[PDB]
Amino acid sequence: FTVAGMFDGSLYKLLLRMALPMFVGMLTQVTYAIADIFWLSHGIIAGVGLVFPVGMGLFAIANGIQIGMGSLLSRAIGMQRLDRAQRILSVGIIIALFFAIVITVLGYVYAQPLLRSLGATKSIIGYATEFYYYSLLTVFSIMLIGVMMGLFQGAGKIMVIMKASLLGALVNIMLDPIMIFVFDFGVKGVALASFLAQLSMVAYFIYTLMGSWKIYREFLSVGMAQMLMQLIIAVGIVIYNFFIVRLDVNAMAAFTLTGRIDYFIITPMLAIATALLTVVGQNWGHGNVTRTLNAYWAAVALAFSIVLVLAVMHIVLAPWMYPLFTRVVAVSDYAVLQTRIMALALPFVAISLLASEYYQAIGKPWYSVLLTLMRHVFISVPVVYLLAIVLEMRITGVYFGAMSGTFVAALLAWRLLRLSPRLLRWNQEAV
Ligand SMILES: C[As](C)(=O)[O-]
Ligand SMILES: [Rb+]
Repeated sequence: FTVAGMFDGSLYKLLLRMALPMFVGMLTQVTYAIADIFWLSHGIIAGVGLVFPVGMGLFAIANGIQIGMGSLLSRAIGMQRLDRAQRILSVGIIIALFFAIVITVLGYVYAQPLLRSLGATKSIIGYATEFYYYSLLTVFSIMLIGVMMGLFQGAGKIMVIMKASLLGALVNIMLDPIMIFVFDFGVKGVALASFLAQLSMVAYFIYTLMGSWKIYREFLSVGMAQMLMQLIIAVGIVIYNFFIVRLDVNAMAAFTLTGRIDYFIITPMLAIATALLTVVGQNWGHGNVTRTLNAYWAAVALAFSIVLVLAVMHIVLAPWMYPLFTRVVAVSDYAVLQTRIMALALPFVAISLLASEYYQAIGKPWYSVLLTLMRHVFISVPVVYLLAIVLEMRITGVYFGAMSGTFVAALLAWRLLRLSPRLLRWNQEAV
């Protein structure tokens, strides 16, 4: 429960000490893909790909249940009531349950239309509906992982999260071959290997673990808000792609290359965000607002610094790096122009994003959603359209327009995160 350093400590040591394990954890996630495509090396069952979005749906939902958990529990632990804490574990678990059920039943009955609105059947569909159904079979397990994630994240115990990450990655590494060789299962077998690995995680979490519509409303609101933020971001990508492709198909190919790196650069900011959730939650609940504001700014310091270094390397790397990924030159050239133009807006994502965490931690999710909309919708769209169609810049206007929003939400976060009567009264009301 304790997490030494939380209340009286240095915030930099505290933030990093929680943020590194979580980052090792996020690193293990990759080995799934790597080991998988490694053993899949030993166009019919390729329709596994067609169902890959539904997984990304589920994880997001799972993520909601995590933050809702993490946010609530960490404040209850800060108020030293492990009373609301156990209550919270029970409610969160029940939410996880109802989500699992409504999702699997609705998913089942609407199966065929959903599957239609994804990929075409001229070859692959039976495969598609088969794997769709397996995907459905993983759902309560995923929700459970979420629950646990936010459980240990809430109480600040992140070594448990990392250690479970490692155990999972290992298990998958080992079972992949056994499934393909001992059991002759194939692609199906690498999926199953991956799922058993996740269940190994849930196992480890539970074993470790051994040793009132107001609260439903609170948990629901934070969780749903989290989900709605995921959904907003998804939309942001969608709009962007729309503009890019309708202008230049190469620009699309370019983005298709840069994306995995652009995300990777972000991820350390993500782990910082996860640590900041716990810290702000637990100090908030302890009634010290001044430290929560400091925690936010300490985080923005770390996150900005790191992401900035990485974006700069991405810039210096890109002209040499991208020409090796494709033989179409305006595709690699687009990729390079994109990176040159947009890369430095990246550290500035920390200001807005991290602020969306603060408001989640203190259970005021409206301003989280607001900041996300600021970043991805309200400014970018009219400005992109102004630069890229109206003024006659084309892909370049998209590059600039898109990042304008990032800066505006950065400014809004700067103005919001500070001692105010409203914030201080929020915390009184809370405690
Ligand atoms: C009315 As209020 C919760 O913004 O102080
Ligand atoms: Rb972006």
